[PDB]
Amino acid sequence: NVVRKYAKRITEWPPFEYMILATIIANCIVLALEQHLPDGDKTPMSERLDDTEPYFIGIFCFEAGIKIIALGFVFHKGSYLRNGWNVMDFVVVLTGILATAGTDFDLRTLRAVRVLRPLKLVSGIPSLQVVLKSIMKAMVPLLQIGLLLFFAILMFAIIGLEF
Amino acid sequence: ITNFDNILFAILTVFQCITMEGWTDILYNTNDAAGNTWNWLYFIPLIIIGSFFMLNLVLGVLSGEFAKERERVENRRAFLKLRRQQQIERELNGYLEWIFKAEEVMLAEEDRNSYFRRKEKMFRFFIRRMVKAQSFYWVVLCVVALNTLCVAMVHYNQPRRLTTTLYFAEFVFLGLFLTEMSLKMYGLGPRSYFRSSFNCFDFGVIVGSVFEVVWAAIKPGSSFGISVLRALRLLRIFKVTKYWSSLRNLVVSLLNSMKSIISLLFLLFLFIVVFALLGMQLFGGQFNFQDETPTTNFDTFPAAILTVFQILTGEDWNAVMYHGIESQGGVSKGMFSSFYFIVLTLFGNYTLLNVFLAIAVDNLANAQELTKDEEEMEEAANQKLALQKAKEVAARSVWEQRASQLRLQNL
Amino acid sequence: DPVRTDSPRNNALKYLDYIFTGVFTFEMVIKMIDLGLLLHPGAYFRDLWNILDFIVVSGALVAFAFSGSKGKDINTIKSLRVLRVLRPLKTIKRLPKLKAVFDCVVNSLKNVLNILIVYMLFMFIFAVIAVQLFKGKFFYCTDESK
Amino acid sequence: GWPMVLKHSVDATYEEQGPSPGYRMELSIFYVVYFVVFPFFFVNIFVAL
Amino acid sequence: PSMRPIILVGPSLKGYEVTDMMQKALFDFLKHRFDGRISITRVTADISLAEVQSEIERIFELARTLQLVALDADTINHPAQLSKTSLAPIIVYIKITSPKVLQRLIKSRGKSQSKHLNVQIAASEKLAQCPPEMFDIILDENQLEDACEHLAEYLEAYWKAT
Amino acid sequence: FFIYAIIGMQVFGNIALDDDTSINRHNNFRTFLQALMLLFRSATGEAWHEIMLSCLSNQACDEQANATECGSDFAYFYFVSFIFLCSFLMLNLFVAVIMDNFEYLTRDSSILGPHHLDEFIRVWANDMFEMLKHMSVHFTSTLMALIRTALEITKQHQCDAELRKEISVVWANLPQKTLDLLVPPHKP
Ligand SMILES: CC(C)CCC[C@@H](C)[C@H]1CC[C@H]2[C@@H]3CC=C4C[C@@H](OC(=O)CCC(=O)O)CC[C@]4(C)[C@H]3CC[C@]12C
Ligand SMILES: CCCCCCCCCCCCCCCC
Ligand SMILES: CCCCCCCCCCCCCCCC
Ligand SMILES: CCCCCCCCCCCCCCCC
Ligand SMILES: CCCCCCCCCCCCCCCC
Ligand SMILES: CCCCCCCCCCCCCCCC
Ligand SMILES: CCCCCCCCCCCCCCCC
Ligand SMILES: CCCCCCCCCCCCCCCC
Ligand SMILES: CCCCCCCCCCCCCCCC
Ligand SMILES: CCCCCCCCCCCCCCCC
Ligand SMILES: CCCCCCCCCCCCCCCC
Ligand SMILES: [Ca+2]
Repeated sequence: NVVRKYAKRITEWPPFEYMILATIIANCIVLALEQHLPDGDKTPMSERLDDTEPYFIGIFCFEAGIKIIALGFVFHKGSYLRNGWNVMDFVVVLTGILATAGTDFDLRTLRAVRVLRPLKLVSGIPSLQVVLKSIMKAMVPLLQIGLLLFFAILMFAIIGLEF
Repeated sequence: ITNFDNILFAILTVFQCITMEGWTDILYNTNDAAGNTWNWLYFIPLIIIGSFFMLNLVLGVLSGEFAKERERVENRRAFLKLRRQQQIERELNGYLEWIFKAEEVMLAEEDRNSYFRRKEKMFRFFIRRMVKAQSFYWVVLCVVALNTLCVAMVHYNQPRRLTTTLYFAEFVFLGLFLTEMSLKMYGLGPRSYFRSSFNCFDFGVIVGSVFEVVWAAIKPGSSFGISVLRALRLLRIFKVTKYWSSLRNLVVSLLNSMKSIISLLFLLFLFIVVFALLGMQLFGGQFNFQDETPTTNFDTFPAAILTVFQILTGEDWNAVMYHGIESQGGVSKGMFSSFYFIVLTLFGNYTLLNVFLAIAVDNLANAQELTKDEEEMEEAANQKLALQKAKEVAARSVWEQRASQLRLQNL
Repeated sequence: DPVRTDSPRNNALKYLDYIFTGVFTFEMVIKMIDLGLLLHPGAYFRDLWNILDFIVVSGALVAFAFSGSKGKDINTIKSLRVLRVLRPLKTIKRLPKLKAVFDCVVNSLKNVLNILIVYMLFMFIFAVIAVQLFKGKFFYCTDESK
Repeated sequence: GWPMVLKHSVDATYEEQGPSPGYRMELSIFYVVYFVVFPFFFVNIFVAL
Repeated sequence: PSMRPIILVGPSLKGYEVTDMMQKALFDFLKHRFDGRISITRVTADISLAEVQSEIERIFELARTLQLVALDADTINHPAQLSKTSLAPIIVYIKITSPKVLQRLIKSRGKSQSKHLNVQIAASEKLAQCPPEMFDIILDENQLEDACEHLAEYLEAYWKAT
Repeated sequence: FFIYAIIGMQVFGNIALDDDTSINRHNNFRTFLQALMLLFRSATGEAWHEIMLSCLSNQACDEQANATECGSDFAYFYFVSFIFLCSFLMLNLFVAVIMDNFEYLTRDSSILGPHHLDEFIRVWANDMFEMLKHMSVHFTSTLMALIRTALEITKQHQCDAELRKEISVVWANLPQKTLDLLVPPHKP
């Protein structure tokens, strides 16, 4: 109940998170190595790069398990799912699990969320998080320019419809 | 795809006109369907308002954000740290020149009275006085300027005599610059040679030039264009001008916040990679149309990454959009695949501008404050020293004024 | 009319330009007589605007002199006609506020002139690298098989 | 027209020879580095100045 | 005396490489600037304790010729260390106005003086606490030329006065 | 734009229109409005390099044009110089507009501005207590007092002296006593 919650927090020791970083980079390299062919064709290397997935989903389930047992989940006001980045990692790993459901409608869309794995580099490097927030805090004022742009687009679109 | 047949189609074509990509082709279409007498009143106001006025609004809002963010407690603290480091370096350089003059006088008085070591040290001091001279400066600048002239005249179908002349001149200039680097390292000392960043750049460029010579000996065809970077040493022509302070402080600020620039160019890289992978999922392999496969496809990762980069630069993003729509069934059923390109040219046009304008504004304002503050300190110290010596013997830009006001507000 | 070189509208506008050139050269001789030429400061040719007005008037006069309708030279007369476009660049020394705007633009150009030099040097370096890469290689056939 | 210049640059075989599609694709780095410097960095340096 | 005895202090303790060399550069500037008008002499007698007394009278007969005298003392690192003495030398103070650049100087000056970094910085701080009036001349300059010209202007003023 | 349109007419105005080139029925130099439309096209960067290539030397001249060879290699300088001159003037206009409103673009919520004055105007509709709750001799001296409460120049008599000094600095245009009238009401 709490015997391992006292111990799994030391499991967030730097070699572990660096191993997570390395497996994330490996996943990104595997994604980069894939080639897409038109009408159901697959390259011989795509078969290997598709069979390498369960290792990555397993390691991400392992990080999720550690970060949910060592930390909280939602309740304690400080927990796994209450961090914005850990929500993204949870979504990625959950869709990785759902990608091994052996169904039809899952693959076409649950393979698309697999591209959010490079952003796990940001999620695992706090300096990149700080720089990302510095980027994104200068674009909150630009949302009002976004409203102006959308109003202008509607005005000229309605005029174009009329004419 | 580019029609006003519907509110969604009209919205899409007006948005494509906002980005100023293929907007004249749409105007020319309305110049054929109807007369050309009135169509400009729709498209030139459209371009001016949604493209030039909105870019002006974005620039103003972003520059105001950068001004507010610059005059914050932690950013101001980091700038004061950089300014203090620059002042400390100035003082240390002056005192090092003092101590080297003492070295020279001690060596002279000792020689007037280990002989090999004394001769070696006097020769080293003579070289260190020579490489620091104004004549060495100008002879090196003339050598560099003659070297850029040599690589500027390389053209197609140049005379065979010119090719061999420049082949041997490259060796001559590489040997001259290796001699110059060795002389500078011997006189100044290897620890003091690499003290200035531009000498580090010169060393890297000469190493790359040697490597390029070796590789051209191995494989004649390949040229890396590394021996051209010696032309950057013409930037010392600025040392004999009153503009050395501003440009040097710009480079100081860049090298200071380099670990923030590299981490900015990597978040852009990660976003480009994420969008390239998403485009690979959406359009990977689906661009094999009849009679043509576009080179701007998402089939491989290099292809997708170049396509996403080209959409970020904005050029011909609409043609790639038309391909990505026609790959999912045409206008009838593939038109919701235009959201990839709308998002990639909206949140990529303005994140690019945000990041690079932030880099430029932060570093240029740091350079401005650094050079202005060193001039102010120089004048204040001059006044204090003149007044005390007499004792013992007996405009501003809108940005700078607003920055001062924000400083007072924050304090 | 850029294309109808002998149209009646161009024929009328050439007489109009005769009138405008007469007025401009009259004002030219007035300024020469009043201010005085380059022999002293505070006179004509001390301002680049004055030199602009002089070159416009002189070019128009040379074009009129060449207008013998002999056809001996055709490129020269057309270029001298193109020289007329500096004529609306006269209303900028006359208007004080337009001149203030022009001086602000020139001050901005002087402000960015140092980084303009750096930009041009860097682009020259990339031009030389690109020549070392792609020199003689941008050749192709209309027959993509050769 | 920069995508066409990039296409001509990658599809560039040798001096005085015709193109070859997909050849020398590593020469896209010249235009990526060029874009990071002049259109992105230097132009924004002018805008800031 | 007729002419006040020129003595340097301010970087750090005497004997140490940085202080000895900065003061020697100043001394050599004085010597090749005031040749035939100034006298350089090395003194091993602790003037603060006023064999010691043998040298002070020697200093007078250098100073009793209406000519400037420069003192190469090796035991004074303080202005008030010579306040109780009848000689009352001019205290030209070479002020390094920041311990950081002085520490960098010490570290740069080989490895021998780095082992005495703490005591030397402590001595520099000790001189820093001293009121500026205790020192006759303040040399805040970073450049050799500026400090030398300041000292030379003061010496010309003193020569004109005397 | 006017200068470059006139030069475009006079140098490239007689090039023959060709739908397979960039000098068309759509993008020619044949009139002021057509040349000016072409320059707007090039300012926004719409294959301006292709227009410049179509404007080079040795083009097919127009049927009704007396010239034999039309277009010139002056097009290189024409288009390059127009591109960076227009970009520079766009940038100067943009920066002039931004620096005109740089106070608004750097506006802070805590600091006041036109919004506070408009809010106190709306207070007209006692209500001053509610406004001070909602905060960041009838309505003008009250505005002076509000500015005094916001920004600070005995203490109160010194404030009145500074107010009179500022009023003397900013004396109105042909007013008998306009700001001085507000001063007696703004003293307290
Ligand atoms: C201080 C630094 C920036 C030196 C740069 C000087 C440039 C302004 C000069 C130096 C060499 C010149 C080049 C030398 C040789 C040529 C090749 C020449 O090409 C031909 O002769 C084409 C016909 C043929 O194949 O013979 C065209 C001009 C050009 C680029 C010259 C243009 C002006 C250049 C670049
Ligand atoms: C028979 C007319 C055919 C062409 C119709 C186009 C007219 C467009 C008029 C301009 C619309 C106003 C733009 C909104 C902002 C100025
Ligand atoms: C901030 C800009 C970063 C963009 C980096 C990626 C741009 C495109 C790179 C293309 C790499 C091509 C490699 C070809 C290998 C066969
Ligand atoms: C908000 C931007 C809109 C982008 C998508 C446009 C979708 C319009 C297509 C659907 C309308 C009916 C199409 C069938 C007739 C061709
Ligand atoms: C960043 C968000 C981009 C989301 C793009 C959504 C595209 C969905 C696919 C387009 C519809 C295809 C339907 C027909 C398939 C043959
Ligand atoms: C000297 C160039 C004049 C013309 C400028 C055209 C556009 C320049 C910016 C390129 C746009 C790319 C996206 C934004 C880059 C910060
Ligand atoms: C201080 C007065 C200088 C003279 C006026 C020069 C103004 C700048 C003109 C630049 C554009 C002229 C037309 C160029 C067409 C290619
Ligand atoms: C395989 C040979 C070509 C490799 C790719 C291009 C190499 C050169 C890239 C640009 C180097 C200039 C750096 C920036 C200097 C200011
Ligand atoms: C038919 C004419 C062929 C080309 C003749 C002109 C060559 C290029 C002229 C470039 C002039 C540039 C500066 C002019 C304005 C300052
Ligand atoms: C195509 C054959 C050679 C053409 C030679 C004429 C060159 C035109 C003059 C270019 C002037 C510089 C343009 C850029 C502005 C600095
Ligand atoms: C006349 C001197 C040469 C031009 C120098 C600046 C030209 C490009 C400036 C940027 C233009 C686009 C506006 C800002 C876009 C982010
Ligand atoms: Ca375009």
